[PDB]
Amino acid sequence: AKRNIKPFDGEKYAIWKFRIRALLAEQDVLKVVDGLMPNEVDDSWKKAERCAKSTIIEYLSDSFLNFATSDITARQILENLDAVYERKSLASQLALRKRLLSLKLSSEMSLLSHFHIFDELISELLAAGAKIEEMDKISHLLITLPSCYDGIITAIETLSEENLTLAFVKNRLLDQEIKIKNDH
Amino acid sequence: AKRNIKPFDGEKYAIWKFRIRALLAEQDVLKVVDGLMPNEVDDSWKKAERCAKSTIIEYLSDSFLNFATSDITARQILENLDAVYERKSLASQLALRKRLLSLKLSSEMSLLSHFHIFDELISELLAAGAKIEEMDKISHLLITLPSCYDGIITAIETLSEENLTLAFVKNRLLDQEIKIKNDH
Amino acid sequence: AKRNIKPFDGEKYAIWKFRIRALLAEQDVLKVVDGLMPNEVDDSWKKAERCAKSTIIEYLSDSFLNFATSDITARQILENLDAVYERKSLASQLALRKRLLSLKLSSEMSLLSHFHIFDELISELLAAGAKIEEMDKISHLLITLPSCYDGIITAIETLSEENLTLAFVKNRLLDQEIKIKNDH
Amino acid sequence: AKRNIKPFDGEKYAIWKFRIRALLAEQDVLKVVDGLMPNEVDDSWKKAERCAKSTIIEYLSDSFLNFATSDITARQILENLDAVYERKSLASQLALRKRLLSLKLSSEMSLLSHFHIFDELISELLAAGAKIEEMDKISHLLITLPSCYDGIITAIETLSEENLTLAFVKNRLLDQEIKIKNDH
Amino acid sequence: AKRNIKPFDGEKYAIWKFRIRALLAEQDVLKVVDGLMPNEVDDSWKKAERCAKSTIIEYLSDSFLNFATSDITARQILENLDAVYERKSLASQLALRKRLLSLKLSSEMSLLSHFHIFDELISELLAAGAKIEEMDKISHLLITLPSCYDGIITAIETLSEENLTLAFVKNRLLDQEIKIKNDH
Amino acid sequence: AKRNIKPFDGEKYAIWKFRIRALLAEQDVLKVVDGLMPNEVDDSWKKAERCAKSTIIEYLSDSFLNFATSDITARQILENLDAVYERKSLASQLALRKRLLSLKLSSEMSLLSHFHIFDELISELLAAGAKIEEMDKISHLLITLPSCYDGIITAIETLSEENLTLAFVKNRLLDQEIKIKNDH
Repeated sequence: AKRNIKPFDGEKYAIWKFRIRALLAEQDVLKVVDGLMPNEVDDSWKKAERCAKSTIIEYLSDSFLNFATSDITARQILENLDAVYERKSLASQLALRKRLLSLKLSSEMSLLSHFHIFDELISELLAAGAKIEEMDKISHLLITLPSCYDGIITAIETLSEENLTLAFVKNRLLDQEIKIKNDH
Repeated sequence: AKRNIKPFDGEKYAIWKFRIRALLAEQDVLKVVDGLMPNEVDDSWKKAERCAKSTIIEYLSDSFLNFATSDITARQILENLDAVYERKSLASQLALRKRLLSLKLSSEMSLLSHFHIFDELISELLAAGAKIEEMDKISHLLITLPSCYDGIITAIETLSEENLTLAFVKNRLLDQEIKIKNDH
Repeated sequence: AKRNIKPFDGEKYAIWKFRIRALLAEQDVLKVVDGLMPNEVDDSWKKAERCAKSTIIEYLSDSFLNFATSDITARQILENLDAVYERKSLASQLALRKRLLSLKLSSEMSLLSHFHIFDELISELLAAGAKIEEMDKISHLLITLPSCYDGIITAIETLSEENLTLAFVKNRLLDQEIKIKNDH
Repeated sequence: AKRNIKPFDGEKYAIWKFRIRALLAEQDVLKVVDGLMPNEVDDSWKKAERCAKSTIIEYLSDSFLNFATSDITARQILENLDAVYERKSLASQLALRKRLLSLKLSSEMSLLSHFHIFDELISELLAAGAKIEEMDKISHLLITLPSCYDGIITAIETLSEENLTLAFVKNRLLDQEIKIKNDH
Repeated sequence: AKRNIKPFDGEKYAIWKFRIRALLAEQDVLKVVDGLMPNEVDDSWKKAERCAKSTIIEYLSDSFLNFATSDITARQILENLDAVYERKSLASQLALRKRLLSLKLSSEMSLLSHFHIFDELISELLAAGAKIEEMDKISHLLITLPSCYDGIITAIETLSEENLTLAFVKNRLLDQEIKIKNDH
Repeated sequence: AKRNIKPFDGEKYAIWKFRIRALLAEQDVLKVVDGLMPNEVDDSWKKAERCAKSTIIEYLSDSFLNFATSDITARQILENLDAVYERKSLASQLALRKRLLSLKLSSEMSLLSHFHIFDELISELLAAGAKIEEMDKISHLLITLPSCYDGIITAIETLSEENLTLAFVKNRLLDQEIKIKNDH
C-alpha cells in the first residue's frame, strides 16, 4: 500500500521500523507483532501473519533477505533486526551521553536542524536502555545552546517544572532565535 | 495514492497541509480530521482513522516522524503540527511585516514571480496572526514596486476605494509591465 | 489517472486546461465544472466535487495553490485561473502581434519547432482576447518564412480558401522543406 | 493501457492510427469508432465513447489538441484526422517515387536493412494506391544495388519469367552478400 | 502482461520470438499459431486471434509494423518474420561455422563477453538451420579459450559425459577465471 | 507484479529464487511448485502452471532463456536452475571459504556493515552444502578483525565453549568497537 518506505539497506533502522509498523497498522496487521499469541489460531491470524511477513520481506533490500529466509514469523524477523540494530548496552548509553553533553550549536546551523540532531541523539539514547523523561530532554536542550540564549534559558528554568513541555520550550527558543537573527 | 505531494521537510507547511487535506477528502477520510468523534465507534471509523494516520505518516519526511511516533490519532498529529508550525506569534509576524516593508522587485525577476513571493509573504503574515484587509495588501503591493511603475501607482490610488480588488490591480500592473518591457 | 498532464507552472495554460478538462470528462466529473448546480446535492455530486478538486490540486504546482487554499469548489478555482491567465488585455495583444509579425525563421531551426513556436504564440494571443481566424493564421505563418519558400507560398496563396487550412499549409511546408534540405 | 504508442506530432499518421485502433480494440471500445451508432444510447455506450475520446486526447501531442477542442466524439476526431492526413498529395507521391528511383545501397548498410527500407518504401507507395507488379519491385530492387552483385543479377535475368518472386530474389541477394563480404 | 519484452527492431529475433510465445502461452493463445487451423467460426477462436494480433503488434517497433498492417493472422505474421529473420541458407551456416572455428579469445575482454559472442554465433547458426546439440556447443566453446584454461578443459573433457550442460561448463569456466585473476 | 526483481544472470541465485517464489505465492500460484501435482488437472491448475511459467520466463535474462526452451513446467525450470547454480560441491564452497579468509575489516567500515557482509558470506557458504557449527562461525568472524581487537579476542577464547553464541560475540565486539572509536 504505502510505497514511501525506502528498503532497509542497514541504515536508519528506526525510520524503517516506524514506517513498517505504521503500514502494518494500516492493514490491521500490527496485532501480530505486538499482540500476544492466541492459544488457538484461526484463518484470520494466518492471513495476518502471511501479510505481515510478505510486507516485511518486500520492504527489505536484496542483501537483507537472510533475516527472513528461515521459517520465522514477522515478529521474529522484527525481533532479530531490533536485536542486531537497536541493542540495549550500557556502553552505548555512556558513549552517546558524552556526545549529548558536548553538543553545542554551530553558528551556520539553524535551531530546526539543531533540534532535529538533538532529537535524533535523544531517540538513539532511548533505543538503548536509557530512561530520559521530558525534564531531562528540556535540561539537555537548554544546556546545548550558545551564550546568546542566556536570557531565555534563565527565564524558562524559573518556570514551574509541572507544565513545562518540550514543544513549549522549543517555541520559546525559536521566538528568541527570530529576535536574535535581527540583532546580528 | 496521489504522489504529487512533496514530503514535509519543514518548509511551506500550508501547501503540504492543504494537499494532505485534499487527499484525505478524496478517500472519504477527512471526516476523521474535522468531523466530531462519534459517541460509538464502528469498523468504518476505525478504518478511516488508520487510513488517515498511515497517509499522514507516508507523506512526512524521515525527520518529522516524531510527530506521529506517539500513539495518537491523525487529528492530533495535525493539531500538533499546526501548533508547532502555524502558531500565532507577535515577533514572527513583526519580522514578516519588516520583510514585506523591505521587499523590492528586482530587475531580473518578472511580475509573476514577484506576485507569488508577495502572496507567500502575505499568507505567512496572516498565518502568524496579523489581520490584513484587501487595501493593506494593495498598498503593500503598490509600495513594493520600482520607479518605472510610478505612473500606474499614482493612477491606481486615485480610484475610489469601493471596488478596488487585488485582482484588478494585479492585472493592471501586468498590463503596464508589458509596456515597461516594451521600452527597454 | 493519466500522468501525461504536466503540472501548471505559469506557461501553456490553454493546453493544461484542456487536458484537465479531458481528464475530468474521462472520470465523468466534468458536470461539476460545466453543469448547473442542482438545488439539492447528493452523495454523488459531493464525491464528484471532491474528485475534481483533488485532481486539479494534484495537477497544480505548489506555487499556484493559493486560489484553492480557500475551501471553495473546483469550478471557482478554474474560473479564477481563467480570469488571471486568460484576460482581455489589449496591451498583451499588441505586444504579441508585434512579436508575431517579427518572427523570421532562423537558419539553425526545424520547421516543426517553428510551427510549435508559432502555434504557442497564436494560442497565447487568443488567450489575450484577440480573435484570429484561420486565414490570419495562415497569413502569419506564410509571412514568417524566408524567401526560399516563395514558390510554394505563392502557390498556396493562389489556392482556394475552402481547401485552405493551417494543417494543410503546414503539411505543404514540410513537403517543401524536404526538397529544400535534399537540395543542399 | 499500451504505452508503446508515440504521441501524434504530425509524422507517421498511419502508424499512430493503427496503434490507437488496436489499443481501442483491446478494451472492446473500437465498436464505437467502427460500428454504427445505436438509435438508443445506454450507459455502456456513453462510457465507451468517453473512454475512446479520452484515450485519443491523451495520445495526442500538445500541438494537435485543436482537433478535439470542439465538442465532438472520438469518431469525429478520427474522421477529421483522416481527412487532414489520410490523403496523399501529388507532391508526396512524387517524393516517394523520387526516393524509389534514387535509392542506393550504402557501404555500411547491410542487405537486411536495405531490404527493410525498400519494403517500407513499397508499403508507403501502395498506401497511396499505386499498383505495382512483382517484376517492377524486382527491377527496382536490382537497380538499387551496387555493382558488386552483377553476377547474381546476370544469373537472375536468365531465369524464366514465371517463377520470379521477390522472396527468391532477396534470398539470392543475401546469399551473394555472404560471399561478397567473404571476398574482402 | 510481461513488459520485459523489448520491442523488435531487427535485433535478436530469437529472444523476442521466445518471449512473445511465452506471453501468448500466458493468455492461452498459442492454439491460434500452433494449431492445425481448428477454425470453426468460434467466438473464442476469434477473440484469441484478435488478442494474439494485438499482443504481437504491441511489442513491435514502429518500423516493423508493416509486417502486420494487412489483415493477416498472428500465425502468418510470425511465419513472415521467421522467413525474413530465420533463413535456412547453407552459405550463411558455413560462414558462421568458419567464424566459430576461428573464434579463439582476446587478451582484455572477460569470459562473460566471450560467452555472449559465442552465444550470439550459436543462436545465429540455429537460425540458419544448423542442427547443434549441447555436446557440439560445448566442443565448439572449449576450443576457443587460451592455454590458461587447459587445466579445467582437460578435466571437463575427461568427465563421464552423459548429463552435463553448457550452463554447468560455463559456470565452471567462470570459476576458473575467478581463480586465474588472482594470479595474472 | 513486483518489478523490483532483477532478472537472473547467473549472479545471486538465492535472492532471485526467493523473490520469484514470493511473487508466485503472492499470485496464489506457488502451489504448482511446492504442492504435489493432482492426478486430474483442471482449468485452474493449467492457468496456474501457465502463470508460473510466464512469470519465471519474464524474470530470466536473454542469456538464460535456454533453461525454459523445452516443453517443461515451472518446477522443471526451477529444479534445473537449482542443479546448475545451487549444487553442493567442493569447488562451490572452497571459493567461499577463500573469500571468507580475505574479508579483512576496512578502516572506514563500521562493524555493523562488516558483520552483515560476514553473515551474507556465511549464509552463502551454508547454501553451498558446507554445514558450519557455531564455533567455526565465531573463528571465521574473529580472524577478520584487525589487531585493535586482540584483548577481546583473547577474553572470548578464554571463555568456556558451552553457551558461546555468535550474538554474544558480536555484542562484545561492538562494545569493543565503541571503546576503540573512543580511543582515537
